[PDB]
Amino acid sequence: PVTLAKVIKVLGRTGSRGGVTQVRVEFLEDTSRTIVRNVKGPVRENDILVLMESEREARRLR
Amino acid sequence: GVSVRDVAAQDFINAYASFLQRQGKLEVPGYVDIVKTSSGNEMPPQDAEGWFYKRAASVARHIYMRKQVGVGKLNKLYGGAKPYKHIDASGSINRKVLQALEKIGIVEISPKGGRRISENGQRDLDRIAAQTLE
Amino acid sequence: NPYGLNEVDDFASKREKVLLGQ
Amino acid sequence: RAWDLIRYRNFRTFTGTERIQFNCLAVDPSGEVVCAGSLDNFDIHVWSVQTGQLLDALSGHEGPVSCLSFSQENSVLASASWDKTIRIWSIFGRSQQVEPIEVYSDVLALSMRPDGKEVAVSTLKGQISIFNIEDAKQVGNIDCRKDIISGRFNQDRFTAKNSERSKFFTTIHYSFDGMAIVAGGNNNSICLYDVPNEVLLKRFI
Amino acid sequence: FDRTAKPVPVITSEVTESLEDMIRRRIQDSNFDDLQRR
Amino acid sequence: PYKIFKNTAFIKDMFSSAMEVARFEGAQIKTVSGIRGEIKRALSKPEGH
Amino acid sequence: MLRRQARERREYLYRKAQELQDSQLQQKQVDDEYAATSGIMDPRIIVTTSRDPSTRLSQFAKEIKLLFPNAVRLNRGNYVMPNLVDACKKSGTTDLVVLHEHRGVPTSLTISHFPHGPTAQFSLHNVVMRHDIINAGNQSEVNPHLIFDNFTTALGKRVVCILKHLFNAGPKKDSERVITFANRGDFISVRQHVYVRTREGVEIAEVGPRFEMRLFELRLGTLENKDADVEWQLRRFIRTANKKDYL
Amino acid sequence: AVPSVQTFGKKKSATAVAHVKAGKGLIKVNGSPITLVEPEILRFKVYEPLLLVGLDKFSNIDIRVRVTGGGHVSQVYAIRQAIAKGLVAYHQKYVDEQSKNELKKAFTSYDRTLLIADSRRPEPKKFG
Amino acid sequence: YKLDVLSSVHFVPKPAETPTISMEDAQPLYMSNASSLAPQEI
Amino acid sequence: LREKAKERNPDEYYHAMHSSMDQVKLLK
Amino acid sequence: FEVVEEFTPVVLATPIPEEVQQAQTEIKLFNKWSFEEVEVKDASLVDYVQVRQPIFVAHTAGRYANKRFRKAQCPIIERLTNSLMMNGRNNGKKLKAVRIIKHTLDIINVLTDQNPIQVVVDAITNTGPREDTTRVRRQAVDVSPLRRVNQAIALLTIGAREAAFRNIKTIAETLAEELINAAKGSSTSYAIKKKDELERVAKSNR
Amino acid sequence: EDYHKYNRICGDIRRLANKLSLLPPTDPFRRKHEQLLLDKLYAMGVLTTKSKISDLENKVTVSAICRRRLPVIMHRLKMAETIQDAVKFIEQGHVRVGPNLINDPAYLVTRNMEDYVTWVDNSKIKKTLLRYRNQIDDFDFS
RNA sequence: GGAGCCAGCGAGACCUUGGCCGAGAGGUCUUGGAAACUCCGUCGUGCUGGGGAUAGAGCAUUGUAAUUAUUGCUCUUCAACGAGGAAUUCCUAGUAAGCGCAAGUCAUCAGCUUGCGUUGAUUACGUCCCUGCCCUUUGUACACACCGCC
Ligand SMILES: [Mg+2]
Ligand SMILES: [Mg+2]
Repeated sequence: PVTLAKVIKVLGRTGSRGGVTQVRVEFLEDTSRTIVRNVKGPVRENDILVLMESEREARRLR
Repeated sequence: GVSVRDVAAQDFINAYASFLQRQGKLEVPGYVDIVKTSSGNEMPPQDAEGWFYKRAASVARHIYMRKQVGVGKLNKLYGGAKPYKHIDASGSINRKVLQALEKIGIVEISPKGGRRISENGQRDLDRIAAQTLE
Repeated sequence: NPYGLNEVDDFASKREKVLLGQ
Repeated sequence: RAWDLIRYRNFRTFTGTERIQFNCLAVDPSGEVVCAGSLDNFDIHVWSVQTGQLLDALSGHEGPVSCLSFSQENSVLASASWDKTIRIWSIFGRSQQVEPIEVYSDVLALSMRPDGKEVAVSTLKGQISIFNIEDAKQVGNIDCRKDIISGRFNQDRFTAKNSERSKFFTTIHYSFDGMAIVAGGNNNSICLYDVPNEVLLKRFI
Repeated sequence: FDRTAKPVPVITSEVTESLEDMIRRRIQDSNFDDLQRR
Repeated sequence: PYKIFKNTAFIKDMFSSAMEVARFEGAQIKTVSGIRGEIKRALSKPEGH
Repeated sequence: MLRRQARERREYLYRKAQELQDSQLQQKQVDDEYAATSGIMDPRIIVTTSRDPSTRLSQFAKEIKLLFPNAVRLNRGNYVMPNLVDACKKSGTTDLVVLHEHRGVPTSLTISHFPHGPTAQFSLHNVVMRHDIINAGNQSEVNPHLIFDNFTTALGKRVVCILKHLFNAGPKKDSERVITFANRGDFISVRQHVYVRTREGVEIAEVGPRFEMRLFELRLGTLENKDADVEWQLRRFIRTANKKDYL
Repeated sequence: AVPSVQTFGKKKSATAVAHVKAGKGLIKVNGSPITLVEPEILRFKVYEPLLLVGLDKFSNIDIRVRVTGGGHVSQVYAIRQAIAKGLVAYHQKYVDEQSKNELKKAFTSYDRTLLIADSRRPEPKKFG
Repeated sequence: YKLDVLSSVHFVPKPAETPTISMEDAQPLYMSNASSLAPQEI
Repeated sequence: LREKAKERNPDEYYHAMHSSMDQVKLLK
Repeated sequence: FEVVEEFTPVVLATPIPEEVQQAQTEIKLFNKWSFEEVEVKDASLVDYVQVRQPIFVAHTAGRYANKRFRKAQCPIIERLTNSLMMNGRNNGKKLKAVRIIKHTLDIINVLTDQNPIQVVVDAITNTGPREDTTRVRRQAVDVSPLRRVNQAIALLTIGAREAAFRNIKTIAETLAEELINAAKGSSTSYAIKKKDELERVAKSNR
Repeated sequence: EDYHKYNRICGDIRRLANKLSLLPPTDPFRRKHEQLLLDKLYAMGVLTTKSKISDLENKVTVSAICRRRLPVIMHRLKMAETIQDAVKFIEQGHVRVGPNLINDPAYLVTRNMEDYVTWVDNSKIKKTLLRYRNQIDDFDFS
């Protein structure tokens, strides 16, 4: 199974590696639940991303 | 009411080329099977039987579009790229075609040089133009 | 010009006639 | 000049290097950047409110800048001119971008929707044209020439109907609800328009 | 035969040495021809 | 001369080979009219031009 | 707009004439184009090339970009010269640099000062680009110190004025980077060096590039205006050209 | 005189002059009908105003378009711009302004380039 | 004024012991001078 | 002539603005 | 109840084909494929696979490179056409790309009665990778939906191009085959293989 | 033709600079005040170029003010062949300076507004221009 | 192989519209002073109808006085080249790239320089995580707010 999460804020000054953006996303199934994730492509707020794993917490990648 | 410009260029030339082939009155030189129409080309036209009449189909329409036309204009008109040189088309074939058409009466020697679309030819071209539309 | 030409505009005219004279 | 209204004092004054005459002003919602325009320079002067120094000048207009306005939310700056064009400036950020949109005639007034997603502008032809800022495409237009009322001047040797003195609006503004625009000009009429339907709600003498 | 135009110079070591001495001498005195704020 | 493009022009019969031209690069030349000129470079084809 | 440029060009052609007369009367300061912004507004430079540039000319253009602190490199793909000058004047640039080449060898360099000139054209000789240097490393992009040597004549001062304002005003006193333009028989040698002050002198290391630049045309207008009045031009077919010096 | 209007459409070097007068729905480009415009692949592009606003509006008018300059694609865009411009100008000069407003609204809603010159003037995206 | 009149598109009006009343005040009446000074100034 | 072409005001107005072979010659 | 805007039959002095009239009725790609029934199956890909605006032909002369995200509003078919022309010899030749896409859509219709535009949408949705790896070794990261669309278009076009580079198959038929297989989700399509491999490598470094 | 009003302007400028000549040279107000006069005359267009005080004393003349008059300026711009004719269009309302039309001949245009002068968009006078050039575009209404 | 066709720069006898010969190159008699691209066809994964180097035989042009070269055309002959290692250079919109046309306008350039027009993208437009180059560590800065001894 796979979950969908809508981006709510594109975190900056996160020290992430080049080409990686740390985002925070609200799950569509449960709007309240928030998870911080790492994204590779260009991203903005109000955008939906796919999470196969909903348990891992984003750790910055240097 | 119908005119050559009202018909597609490709459709008109193929239709009137067939009529010229069907008519059988267009004089065709012997050397058609052994010529390539330019220096820029490499091998003779594939449709050996009918390219000459369809060559006559093209120029006759040009003479309709432009009132006065000469062998030089046709040479540049059918010329193509080869550094590049842009060699003009073979003079002999265009001259033979223009002579061939005016035998049928499709064209005739324009004033101040060149070939004009004969009024009999103008009606003839309009005739096949209506034929394609209908 | 009825009321004369400005100092910039006198200068350009003088240049034009010289070139025209040439 | 910047005025602190709680203590009623001019705590700052800004000026150009060569004393440029200013006609229009817009201010950042954050209250940290102030931009002014002129009829003689074709350039937008930018200052820092805290420092009073000239950050830089936004160039790109061929025409005198008639009006300026910052978005209340998106903080984008929209500038219009007699250059028959409108430019959207993304001054804030590491990289700055300019999006020019061309218009039928000289822009006299510009208003910013409170949401900051749209921009309406008044042109010399008597047209209120609304454009989408993010997409930079037109979304609506309102005709103005007929609704305007202009009276023949006693010195005018002409009929008012033939007169072209003022059949455009020199000032416009949205409603805070965002479904209406109030427009005025060098005329005896104030017209209140409904943006979504592009109709005249009422006219005032 | 004569030549119309000035011949193109060559940067030989002696010219390089002479040029470098002038550069060094200028900076010894800090005699710099640079624009300044007015 | 045999090819003239405004001031620039190509000349022949002054030299037999481009090798001869190579030395005389830089020399003055003038016409009977008195137009002062210059040898720019030897043309590869034909020799001497 | 077209009435702006026409009117301002007429004012400029007059202003240079008055300045020329005033100088001649003085014969019996900073030039007018640069006097307004001299030391007030830091120069804004665009460096570009001819259509379909070779790889080297792009490399050389990049090196020229590094030479001037406030230079930006712009690709000239199909750009039309009136459009190029007009578009740059919109952006507020101060100067435009255009480079030409021959089989990947830089041959020319032209500088035009906006919004109304002058335009200076130069020929490049013995050009050596830093890409010919192995393990060279990166440049320092502080504001250089400037050294101009052996510029005496009025034309020499003019060339000094054009080249001076390509750089920012007020370099720090201890900036390690120095750019020198040395005149030697009208062939201006351009060198770039990084120095260190030693206890008994100063030692300098060149960063490059090396190239000799000679003026041959100077017109009163933007590089587009081919009809612009020529302030000065180089005559070569004159009998004294082989030994005549101008700068 | 016969009511008529003249408009221009420009794309790069291609310029098209459209004359729109009272007529019986006859549309020609360069003295040939709009159906024979080439490239055929882009033919529909030049058809594209005709369908958007409806052919009934055209049945009462004659449109003649002459194109010079530029390439095939730029010429196609010059033609479509000229057709739309002459259309709207005609309904202004000799028809109500309400129809004009509807025409402008439809064209601009779909693509504003039909009515605007699309000029990619150089922009130095790099600051400085 | 006269130059402004001649160069103005629109109408330009002409510019205009005993105790004297101040018709207009730079600051509101209830406001005090002491309240107008910042703590740093004091 | 080039400057005259260059510096032409498009807006200028002047009031002038408003305004057998042998047999053929005899006929005309 | 009826509303009638036309009381006279419309006959134009210049003859217009009846097919052009039926196109007057509805906007239809190449007069031959409609945008009414097409929907993006995956919710995430919505707002970035733009098919709501119907277009006769791929060319639009639009300005989509100026800001960061106009590419989303560009029609998906036009993005495909832009992606087909490549390799230098084909650069700048968008008309050939238009011819190729029309022929491919015809093939897709012939082999599968479904709508080729729907097939293309399904292929883009299926072949879009859902996570990727970034070098630190490798670490697994998410992928933005615009990057998903971008990798989908690039992978499909590259696979079709490479398949027919030196093969009897022409570009059009191999593109149609790749699109059909990607829509099916079968491993036969090269893009699906690459997507699965990328996701697998991300899973390993998860 | 009566020039009493401009003659008043010229002298009034002269009296102002004279009395400024009477003040101490080092007075900041004097130097400040003068620079506003030099700027104002420059802005009006009376001065083609920036000048000094003694230049204001002699440069200012009736002809300079009249040259700035709108009837005169369109003649230099070749809009009208003759001045009386130029007075006619402005009184005939076919002329606009910037976004505002001016029906008064006595208006002088400043240096900045000197160039925005043109015809009103719907003027029949402008159509006759574009019709001869065959560049009349009915969409622009002109 | 046929047809269909669209540009903008450019002007100090020789050019030329037109007719007649030749398959072509090219001759002879007279008048005035663009490609790429689009449509329909043939071909076809085979160093093949891709590639045109070398070589042979002819048909012509230009001088010049030689059987000398020179520049074209016809046929036959049919090579390397099958996407390029280590490495390395550049590049963000009318941009990369493809395509042809024109002038040689005192420097540089002669199939090289410059200019002109035509077709026209993918990606990114976010970051100081790595590299490199810099700024600050007396607010000095006119209100409010934020800060508080490298
Ligand atoms: Mg290129
Ligand atoms: Mg080149």
